[PDB]
Amino acid sequence: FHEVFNATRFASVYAWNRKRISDYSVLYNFAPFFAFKCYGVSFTNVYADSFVIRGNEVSQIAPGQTGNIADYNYKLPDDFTGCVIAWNSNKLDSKVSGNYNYLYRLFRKSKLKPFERDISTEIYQAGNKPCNGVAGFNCYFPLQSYGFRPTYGVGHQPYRVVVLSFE
Amino acid sequence: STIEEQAKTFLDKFNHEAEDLFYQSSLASWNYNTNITEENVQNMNNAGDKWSAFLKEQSTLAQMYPLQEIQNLTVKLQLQALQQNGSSVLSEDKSKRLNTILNTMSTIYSTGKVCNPDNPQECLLLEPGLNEIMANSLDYNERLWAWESWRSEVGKQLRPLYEEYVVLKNEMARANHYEDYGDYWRGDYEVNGVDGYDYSRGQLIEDVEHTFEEIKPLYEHLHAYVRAKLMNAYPSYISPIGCLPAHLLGDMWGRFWTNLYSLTVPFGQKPNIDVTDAMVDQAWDAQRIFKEAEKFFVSVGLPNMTQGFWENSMLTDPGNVQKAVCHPTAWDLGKGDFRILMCTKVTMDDFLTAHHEMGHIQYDMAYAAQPFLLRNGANEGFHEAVGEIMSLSAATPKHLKSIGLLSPDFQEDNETEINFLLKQALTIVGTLPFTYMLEKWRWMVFKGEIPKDQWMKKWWEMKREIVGVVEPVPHDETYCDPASLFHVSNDYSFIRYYTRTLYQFQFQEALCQAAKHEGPLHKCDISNSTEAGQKLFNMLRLGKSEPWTLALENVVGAKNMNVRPLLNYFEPLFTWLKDQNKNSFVGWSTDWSPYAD
Ligand SMILES: *[C@@H]1O[C@H](CO)[C@@H](O[C@@H]2O[C@H](CO)[C@@H](O)[C@H](O)[C@H]2NC(C)=O)[C@H](O)[C@H]1NC(C)=O
Ligand SMILES: *[C@@H]1O[C@H](CO)[C@@H](O[C@@H]2O[C@H](CO)[C@@H](O)[C@H](O)[C@H]2NC(C)=O)[C@H](O)[C@H]1NC(C)=O
Ligand SMILES: *[C@@H]1O[C@H](CO)[C@@H](O[C@@H]2O[C@H](CO)[C@@H](O)[C@H](O)[C@H]2NC(C)=O)[C@H](O)[C@H]1NC(C)=O
Ligand SMILES: *[C@@H]1O[C@H](CO)[C@@H](O[C@@H]2O[C@H](CO)[C@@H](O)[C@H](O)[C@H]2NC(C)=O)[C@H](O)[C@H]1NC(C)=O
Ligand SMILES: *[C@@H]1O[C@H](CO)[C@@H](O[C@@H]2O[C@H](CO)[C@@H](O)[C@H](O)[C@H]2NC(C)=O)[C@H](O)[C@H]1NC(C)=O
Ligand SMILES: *[C@@H]1O[C@H](CO)[C@@H](O[C@@H]2O[C@H](CO)[C@@H](O)[C@H](O)[C@H]2NC(C)=O)[C@H](O)[C@H]1NC(C)=O
Ligand SMILES: *[C@@H]1O[C@H](CO)[C@@H](O)[C@H](O)[C@H]1NC(C)=O
Repeated sequence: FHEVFNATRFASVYAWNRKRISDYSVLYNFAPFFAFKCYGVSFTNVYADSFVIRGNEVSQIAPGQTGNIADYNYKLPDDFTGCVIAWNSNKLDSKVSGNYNYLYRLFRKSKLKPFERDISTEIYQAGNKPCNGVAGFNCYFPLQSYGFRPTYGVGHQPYRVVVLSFE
Repeated sequence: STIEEQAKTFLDKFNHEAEDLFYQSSLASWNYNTNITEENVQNMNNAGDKWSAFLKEQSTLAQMYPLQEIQNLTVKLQLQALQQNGSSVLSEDKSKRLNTILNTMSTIYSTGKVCNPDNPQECLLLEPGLNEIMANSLDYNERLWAWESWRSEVGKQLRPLYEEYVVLKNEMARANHYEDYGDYWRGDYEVNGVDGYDYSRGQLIEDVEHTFEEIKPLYEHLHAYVRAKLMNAYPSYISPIGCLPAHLLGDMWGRFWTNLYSLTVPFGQKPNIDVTDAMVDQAWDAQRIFKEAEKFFVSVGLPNMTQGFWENSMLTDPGNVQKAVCHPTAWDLGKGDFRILMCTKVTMDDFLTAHHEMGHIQYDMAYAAQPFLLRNGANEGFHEAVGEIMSLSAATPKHLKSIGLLSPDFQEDNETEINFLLKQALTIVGTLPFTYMLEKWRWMVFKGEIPKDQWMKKWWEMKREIVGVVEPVPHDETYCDPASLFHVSNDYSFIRYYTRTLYQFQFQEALCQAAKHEGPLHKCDISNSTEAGQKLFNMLRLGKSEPWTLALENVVGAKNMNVRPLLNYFEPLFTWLKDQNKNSFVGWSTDWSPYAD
């Protein structure tokens, strides 16, 4: 666990890593863990999904939620049986002059079904005339960036999130 | 797909990009203001120019969505706030000329100076030295010299510039379907398409002229009292049935009568409440003040401070070399970054400015969830009114005696409350006729009802019959007396200062009814009551997403501004004045002039 919890670089929201490996009292012994909730329980395989999102969006990593994260980026099934933890990382993932290395998708033609990933980056068409792979009027680039900075109020600061799914 | 989905999809991207760019520009401007360096000026100007360029690009991009087929009111509000052209409908020639004359008027007002008749090498500016003479002097001849010279030396340079500023602004407004510039200015209070809360642009004039005819009975008694008190400091210069000379009113234009309090104090042997020694003997520093302000604000049910407010703010004057602009303001940088910039002393007026600025900060914190374009007060007069009611409620003896700055017994008498109410009326009531008259003159000048050969004539007749103030020297059509004021030569609207004074007392009288107050209104304190906090937060959290006629109703219960709460506030002073003017002549005559003999 000390490799998916200590990774020096985490993945963006729209392309989130999913680590599968073959001691729970160690994670329970660490930093304050701003959010820590597991709904179904207090296994054949374990899954560890990890990413970096904003503060006020940590409320969307939960079964039965809506928004721009639980719709287009990461959707959890309503029959969830894992446990989601999230902690602040303002002193690591935030830089003066912006940390534009973390992106997320805010335009998509359909919502995501649970545990699906989508990394394609074609131009989103909002109107009725074809776009032909070039931005402009009613054609948009679907991936935008967090402008993370240290002088941000909580809820607008970077939060590292790890979901541990159990079968 | 219809037209509305495309509008929402455009507004999402705009919201995100504009939020980021605005945060960058605001942080640059804060870094310049808190630490003055000439490289910070360039670091700020770069971000400012790039933000303005992004804004103009997105504005010319948002024109391709017709406003007559958007059916949502939020989307329509945002698109209509973004689609407006403002300037740039003029040619490059005319826009260049307009910017040139605006800059010229600004620098003429900023760097104009007058000097003595007996020593021409002693020239004084307006800011350090003219409004010091006009504020501290009791010499009739010195005040007359300053008043006349400021208008005859700077006021005569601004007339030929104003005469074409009027025309340029008028065609700029006509190019945007507004019929004049005054209508463009009144277009802030307009509400459309709500079917019950509407408000026209021509109804503001009627509602402003209707509320002023109820304030006249109090302003007339205040005028008579002030005149009968000035007849003892300037004998043989004031007539007991006439107007007041324009240079004896406390400042350069007569906008505030607050500097006449030393001459017209009711009972000079009862000192006003002033908790300054009790703070310095208890060693209150520049941060205990803000702790007390935050405690007062959380007492009524409002949230705490942001925990980033304490490290990033500037609550004390900076050190030896970090020269900064010391002007108490509240900054709303964005992304949850609220700050306060003021170089506080240990006084009683900084103790009130703290509450004012923290009320501003609480308002900014309330509507932080609205879209980027709907983050402002319901109109121009809501923000300062919300900031002012806190400073009103934080200066009552019931509050200071509970904080600990006054003795635990401190029996208060009625003479002290008369002193307090007169000091308040000299700055609250003494500025409503002036504001109303100035804005009426500007409206009529822009409309075309006053030909350019009758500006000074109409100005002084309106000053005589409305304000009750007479000029000490005849002024022909080569002067420009209004343009010698800051807001006129800098292109600012002046009606916000009128509606704010009414919204303030409406809010106060609506919140003192929820806190279960029983005595007079000028003694009310809303602290320790959560009903007032809830009633106010129900309005603070809306921003511009609702018409102002609905936000106003959420608190008060009416739809338009009323003037009865102000008279209910000043009733004891009104009774006392009515009893003091049994022998004087309440009113003035519009024929007496100081030079008429
Ligand atoms: C995460 O990694 C850091 C460093 O990569 C760990 O910090 C170490 O903590 C031990 C325990 O005292 C020290 O002996 C080491 O010197 C620390 N490392 C460094 C580089 O100073 C931290 O313990 C790790 N946390 C988890 C949960 O694995
Ligand atoms: C106020 O501004 C000045 C000028 O920008 C700053 O002075 C320099 O700041 C840079 C940025 O950290 C330093 O690398 C230099 O060593 C500073 N030089 C001098 C002579 O001061 C100054 O630091 C700013 N004030 C604060 C508190 O940061
Ligand atoms: C278009 O109008 C509708 C209602 O007229 C708005 O719907 C509201 O949306 C917010 C946030 O999604 C909800 O909290 C409200 O409950 C919705 N209203 C109702 C009555 O359910 C919608 O937001 C408007 N469009 C935009 C872009 O704001
Ligand atoms: C803003 O100014 C422009 C020109 O400066 C006005 O003209 C319209 O601009 C749009 C956007 O390019 C064109 O699609 C129209 O064909 C132009 N002519 C019209 C509408 O007659 C525009 O009307 C102005 N908008 C407002 C709200 O005043
Ligand atoms: C608001 O209410 C609180 C609590 O009722 C007041 O605080 C108490 O005031 C009494 C009387 O002055 C003291 O004996 C207590 O010691 C105080 N307790 C605390 C925790 O301060 C407070 O004075 C009230 N404030 C106002 C402005 O009425
Ligand atoms: C302040 O209150 C005192 C006490 O009520 C007032 O003194 C009385 O005033 C009335 C009015 O003329 C007299 O009839 C009484 O004889 C006065 N009392 C005494 C004991 O002589 C005083 O007038 C009030 N002052 C103001 C400005 O309202
Ligand atoms: C506000 O902060 C103080 C400490 O500064 C704390 O005692 C109080 O409980 C807080 N109130 C709220 C509503 O968070």
